[PDB]
Amino acid sequence: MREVISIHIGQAGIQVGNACWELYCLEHGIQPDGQMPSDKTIGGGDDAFNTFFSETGAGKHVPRCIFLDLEPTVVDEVRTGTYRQLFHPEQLISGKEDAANNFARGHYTIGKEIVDLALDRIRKLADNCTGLQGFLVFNAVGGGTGSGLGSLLLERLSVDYGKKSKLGFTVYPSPQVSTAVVEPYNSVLSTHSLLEHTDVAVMLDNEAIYDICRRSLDIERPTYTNLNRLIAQVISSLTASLRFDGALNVDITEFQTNLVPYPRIHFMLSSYAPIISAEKAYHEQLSVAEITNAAFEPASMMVKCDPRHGKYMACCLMYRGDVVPKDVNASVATIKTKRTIQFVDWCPTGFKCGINYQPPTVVPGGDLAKVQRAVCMISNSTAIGEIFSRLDHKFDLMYAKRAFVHWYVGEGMEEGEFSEAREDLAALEKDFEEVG
Amino acid sequence: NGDVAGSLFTSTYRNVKLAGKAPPAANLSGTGSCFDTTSLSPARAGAHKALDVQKDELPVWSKSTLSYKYPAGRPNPTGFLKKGDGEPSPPQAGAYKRRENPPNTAFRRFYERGDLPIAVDHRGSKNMIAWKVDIEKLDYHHYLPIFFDGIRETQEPYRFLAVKGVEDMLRVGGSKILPVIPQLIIPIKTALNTRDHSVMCITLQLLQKLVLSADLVGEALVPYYRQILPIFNLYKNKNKNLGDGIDYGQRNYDCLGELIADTLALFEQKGGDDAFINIKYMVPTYESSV
Amino acid sequence: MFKNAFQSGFLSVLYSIGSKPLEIWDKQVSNGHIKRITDADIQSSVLEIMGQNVSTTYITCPADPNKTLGIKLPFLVLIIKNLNKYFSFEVQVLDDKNVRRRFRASNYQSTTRVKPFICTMPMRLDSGWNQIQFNLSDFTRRAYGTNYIETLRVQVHANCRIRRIYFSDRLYSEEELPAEFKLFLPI
Amino acid sequence: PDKLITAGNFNMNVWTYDAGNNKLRPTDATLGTLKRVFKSVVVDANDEYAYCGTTTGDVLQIALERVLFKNTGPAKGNVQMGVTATCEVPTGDILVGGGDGSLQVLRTVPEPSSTNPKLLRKMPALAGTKVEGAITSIALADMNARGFTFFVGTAMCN
Amino acid sequence: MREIVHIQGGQCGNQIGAKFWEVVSDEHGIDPTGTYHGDSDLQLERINVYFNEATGGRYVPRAILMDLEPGTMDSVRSGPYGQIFRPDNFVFGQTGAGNNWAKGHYTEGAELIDSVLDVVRKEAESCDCLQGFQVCHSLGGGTGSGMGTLLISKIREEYPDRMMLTFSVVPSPKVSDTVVEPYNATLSVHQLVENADECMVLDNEALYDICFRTLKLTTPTFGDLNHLISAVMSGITCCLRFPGQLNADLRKLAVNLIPFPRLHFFMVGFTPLTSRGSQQYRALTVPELTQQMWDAKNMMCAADPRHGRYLTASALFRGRMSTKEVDEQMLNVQNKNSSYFVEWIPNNVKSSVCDIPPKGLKMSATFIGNSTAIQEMFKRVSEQFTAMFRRKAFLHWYTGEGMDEMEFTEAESNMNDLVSEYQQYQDA
Ligand SMILES: CC(=O)O[C@H]1C(=O)[C@@]2(C)[C@H]([C@H](OC(=O)c3ccccc3)[C@]3(O)C[C@H](OC(=O)[C@H](O)[C@@H](NC(=O)c4ccccc4)c4ccccc4)C(C)=C1C3(C)C)[C@]1(OC(C)=O)CO[C@@H]1C[C@@H]2O
Ligand SMILES: Nc1nc2c(ncn2[C@@H]2O[C@H](COP(=O)(O)OP(=O)(O)OP(=O)(O)O)[C@@H](O)[C@H]2O)c(=O)[nH]1
Ligand SMILES: Nc1nc2c(ncn2[C@@H]2O[C@H](COP(=O)(O)OP(=O)(O)O)[C@@H](O)[C@H]2O)c(=O)[nH]1
Ligand SMILES: [Mg+2]
Repeated sequence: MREVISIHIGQAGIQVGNACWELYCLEHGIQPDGQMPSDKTIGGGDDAFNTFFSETGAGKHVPRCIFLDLEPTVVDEVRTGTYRQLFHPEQLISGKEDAANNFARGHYTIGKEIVDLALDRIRKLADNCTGLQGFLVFNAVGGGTGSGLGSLLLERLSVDYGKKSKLGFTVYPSPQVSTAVVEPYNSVLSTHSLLEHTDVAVMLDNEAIYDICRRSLDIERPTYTNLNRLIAQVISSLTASLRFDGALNVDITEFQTNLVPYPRIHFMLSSYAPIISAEKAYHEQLSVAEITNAAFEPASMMVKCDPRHGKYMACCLMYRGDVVPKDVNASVATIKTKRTIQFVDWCPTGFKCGINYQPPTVVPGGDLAKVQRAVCMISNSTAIGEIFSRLDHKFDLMYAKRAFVHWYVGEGMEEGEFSEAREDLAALEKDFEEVG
Repeated sequence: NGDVAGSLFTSTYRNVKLAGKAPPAANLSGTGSCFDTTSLSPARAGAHKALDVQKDELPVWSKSTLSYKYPAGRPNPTGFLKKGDGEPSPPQAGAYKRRENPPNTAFRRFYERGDLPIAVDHRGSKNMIAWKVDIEKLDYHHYLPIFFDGIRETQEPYRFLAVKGVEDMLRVGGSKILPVIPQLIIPIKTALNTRDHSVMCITLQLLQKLVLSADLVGEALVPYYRQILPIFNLYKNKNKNLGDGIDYGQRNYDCLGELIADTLALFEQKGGDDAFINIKYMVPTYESSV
Repeated sequence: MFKNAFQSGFLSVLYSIGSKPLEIWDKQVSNGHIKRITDADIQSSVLEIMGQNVSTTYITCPADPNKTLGIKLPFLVLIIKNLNKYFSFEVQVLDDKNVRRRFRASNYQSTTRVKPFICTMPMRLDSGWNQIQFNLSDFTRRAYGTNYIETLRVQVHANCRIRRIYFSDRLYSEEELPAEFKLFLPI
Repeated sequence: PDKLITAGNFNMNVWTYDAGNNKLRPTDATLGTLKRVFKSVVVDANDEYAYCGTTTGDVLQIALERVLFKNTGPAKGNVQMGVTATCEVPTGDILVGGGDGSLQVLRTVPEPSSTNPKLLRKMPALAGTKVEGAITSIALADMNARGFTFFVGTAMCN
Repeated sequence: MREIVHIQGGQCGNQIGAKFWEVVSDEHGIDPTGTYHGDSDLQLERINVYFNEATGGRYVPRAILMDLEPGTMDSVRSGPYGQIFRPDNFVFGQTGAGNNWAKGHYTEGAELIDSVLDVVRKEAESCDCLQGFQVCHSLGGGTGSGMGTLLISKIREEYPDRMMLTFSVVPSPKVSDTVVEPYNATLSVHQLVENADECMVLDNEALYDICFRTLKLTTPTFGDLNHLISAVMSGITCCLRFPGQLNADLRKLAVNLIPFPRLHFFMVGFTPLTSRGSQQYRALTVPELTQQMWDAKNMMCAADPRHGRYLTASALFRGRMSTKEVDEQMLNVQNKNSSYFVEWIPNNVKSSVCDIPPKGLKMSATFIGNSTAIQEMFKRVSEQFTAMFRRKAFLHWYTGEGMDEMEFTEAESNMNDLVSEYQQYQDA
């Protein structure tokens, strides 16, 4: 009834999907072998996994997801890993050859011949859904697959549905830490196609989350799995209101109505709190006010943006666990009296709050600890234009010399794509400015 | 009349969630995930089952009393006497028993292979159909029987797709429908032969839509009454006797006792000057509505 | 097998170029031999099978019996060299009714004779390399007046040199074919 | 004798007394979107299933390894004034007495639903009777000749 | 006679309706099974105002439960008092409201009203003398506002003579749980003014204070707030249900409170309200109940009476008392605070009285007041609306349902016209 379709493209997408589809199968008691035991059943009950699974004719729960990739090697690790009895092999789509960090190879040459089977898999998976809340894309801007595929995918998806809503969770090239040399090119190229097609698009980067895991959890040895775990926790806290009960339920339709005032402006920040180890939680009480201050702290964001250089066009809070509405109403009042946080004049309101009674779960062997509360903060603030201007600068600093342009012009592209994406980014920055 | 596409999901939810009512027990053997194609069973639906009653449970006829009495008990050594001693109905036939409806239809198999130009259209305000091509230029001879053969389905989204398929093709059909009638009788009869209320209440509304979809369909259907009315004769008198209780359920179409009366009136309406006798021959309780 | 897969424009079952082309094929030789050699006309590898007693040296598409090759694409195309010898091949078909027909084409035969389960027909091969296309859905309609559903088994007998076996789903032209799915005979 | 279950208005918990300190840790009950005002609670002989009456009239039986809920209550109806005085007969069945005088016997053995095999039935009712007034207390007396004699104190002081 | 049908729109409206039907079901002493187990005959004399008979001596409520996203309707069905509703008095749709008043009132509302009207007609005809309607809105969400008004407009053009109530919960002036909330408020008001006869306005913020100061509740959940809305909603009708030395039908409350057709936004309050400690010391007399009700705190709306004057008010007592006391109490209050009333209205309070009190209490009362203080509430919203509409924020959603801009401009002007009328009769 309330189901989502979760795509994971590229490597980062299907890496974070490992954590996501481990967290879900653990939160709902599903064993790695498709089926949950007979004990966890509660008489007659559904819609607890319907959102993230489809029950087969007998026993197995197959996840309603897709793992698309052009590098065979990660889909093979998934096929051989412990979570292989879960996925029916026809879900994990692979390819003999990768894009090799070329947006052209992703969007014009190689993905053009596998979008057809991707769309057929999506057809077969979305007809199975009675009430489709939406597609959740897990792109990874900065790689060849991600950049070209997610773009071509969204073009086809919008020409098919259009009215249906697409939410994306993209990683963005961090300004300081960057593991590519041409990635400004593909970021600029992906944005022009995604803005016009996707309907909401969160943004996050590895730098902020490294910092978060350093500050709070105090881990001197972070790896990509630590970032994946936090992304999975954020998404679980988000899709709670769809798959659970509690005061002030939240559905994607309303959530996107009351956070995107203008068609263009939909990029938004993210934040999660509390995020601590076991010893820390042992010396704490974790009031709702403490958690909301932690959430609204700019250092706890998952994107290298400063909100105090902009205002808040709106925001959104999704609590979890033991919460009551008076506490949230008192915390928002304190925050709106505060002065460091700005709000644009034309939104005297601006806090969509949701609650639910299902506490957050901890994955054994993970990094977080058990808590009775949690808050995920999502805000559409006009300050994010700085991480767009960074890449706007970088694109032309490289395009002036026209380095690496030969790859793109030989792989079925020309020069005009760069200029059109440049103009689009300039227009986007002008639009962001216009709202002051 | 009213559509059949929307009503079904809300009805199933109201029945299973709101009341403590049962699905009840829709067999999903051979069908796994949404990706793996099912293994079609060789059985057939609406099939009369053989008599299972034992050998001996059949009473024997006593020539002396003119009565069927059960045979006496053979002795047993464990049950021996001790010191102290001072002291047939026939096996009913499954007339109203829901036949077994396996998922081995042809619509499911064709949809699995992906040969159908249909898809679900979630972008609408509700569940709608979305055609890959233009309906009014399809080959009805090939597609329309396939869509009727999916009415018997109960697993989602097959039954929704099948009902919505016929519902939309009958609107734009027109003259293209009349020559297809001889091929629609078998799936209609098979859907009715299941004795299941859900499929029966659906196919009766589709049959109404069928006679209304075009002209001259009535006379053309008339020769085929001998193969579709035999079930009408059963549930013609399945009604609810509420007395003073107003029937809120009238909002949707669930009462067969009048879903059949409306359809028979419609048949007599369209069949011409001789449909009444062909009806009265199969269902004797019928009364001319002209 | 090949069920719940994706067949939309092409489906290549055999290709001489690869680490192991007879992945799914079973091979039975009695007085013959199978190998992969570099052809001269089409300067690439071709998998050749030869030997006496055509009816005994062959390769079946499904690895073993009791396992079907579920494939629903109408057109079937082979790329074969004509060695001017006895060559034949057979394809089994499932009709709309649950009956398994089978058609075979032989170059040592001169008359077609429809039968309840079999349809033998001659084949007029050209000289050297040539691609042969079977409608495989007009054939069932023309022979038994029924409809094509899906192929079940394919089998190719001796005295031929195979390069490509693929289902096409429609008659593509020499232009529309990709580079791998065509005959590029060099100088 | 180290764990104990307690029920109330909109809450059920199982508390275990820790050995290292003077603390006792609770574990809450997880029931699917059910809000029931539990009144009486009984535990079987082997700590398998906790039975709990309800003002609605249900007799919820839950497992106790994990405290989640299993079966709703008496089929073929529902107790009139809510379940008030509940007790267990050693044979594994439950005596239930509502707030109207309905005293009945529910045999609680996990049964499969006849029509839908992977589903359970509700608790049937072996015997039933009517006494004068709301039932408030039940105690047992093992006669063992035919059955058991239960002393039943009703709100009407009978 | 005087039977009344009850509607519940939106999630909140469906939730407070779960209490209103739970409180009343205990008043007349029926069970969650729907069977009657009271003791007196007054439980049965006018039971037909709220229930229809059922087979086997059961009573089911004359209620309608309308809301998209049937997830909420599983909740109320699963509550301890869900088993009394007829499971076919449930109209719903799988698609969401999304807090977009447009789709709740243009696209997905038009798909259900034809079914709802079928249901309300069915049990409008189940009443011998149907008194009127009453709903439960939430002017923030899209279901309550969007569907409610569209439904109401339909009823008005079908049952003009009858009377329509509305227990609409207004948005909060300080608190805004949603963001497009002022859009949903103003657009609904453009419908209510011409398509209603009495419209109580209630705000959860004042419900939090009342639970905080008076009731001394630590953690007021939404149940307690709903527990208060339930309390008053029962207090309005005890005349229709129970004997009374001066009974007050709803139509005579109307004519005594709305001198002009448009000034039909009321202000409500309940009494007695004490904690468990104060209950031991306070004594229950007419004086206590009238000073507490005439206080500016018991007003469950976010409006200050002292910033206005009561055009008219009305108090309803239930509990065996003396009519003389309540007759002079409303006199004294009318004398002292002569600035808090008007001059062209000689006596501007009506003091009804009932003979049967609440279940466990012995004296109780309910305050209803048509003051010009409410004009503050509409003033506030008319800014938050004109704030974002000046910037056309979030408006693209509303154009997405065939709407236009004229609809807003007309809607806003309707309130500015309205609040202007509340000033004319407030000569300060
Ligand atoms: C010993 C004693 O008298 O206890 C009282 C009591 O102390 C007080 C504090 C009660 C109590 O109310 C509360 O504690 C409360 C909590 C949250 C929100 C509102 C109330 C009481 O629950 C409320 C209850 O009152 C009723 O039953 C009313 O008739 C009321 N009933 C309900 O709302 C109700 C409905 C279903 C199930 C349970 C209660 C009512 C009011 C209007 C119309 C019909 C019914 C009674 C007498 C008491 C308790 C139990 C403590 C009060 O409530 C009412 C409405 O009577 C709170 O202020 C009053 C003053 C009472 O003195
Ligand atoms: N947060 C997080 N980021 C990751 C993870 N794995 C990879 N990334 C980042 O993803 C980006 C590269 O994405 P890829 O998917 O490998 O590139 P691609 O889109 O597949 O393009 P090709 O390499 O040509 O196939 C790099 O910036 C990685 O740091 C992960 O597990 N967690
Ligand atoms: N008294 C009370 N008010 C509520 C409750 N839940 C929500 N409200 C308010 O009702 C408004 C939301 O309306 P809602 O019905 O959920 O959205 P809709 O479906 O689009 O109409 C919000 O202002 C909520 O704060 C509740 O449980 N009790
Ligand atoms: Mg990559």
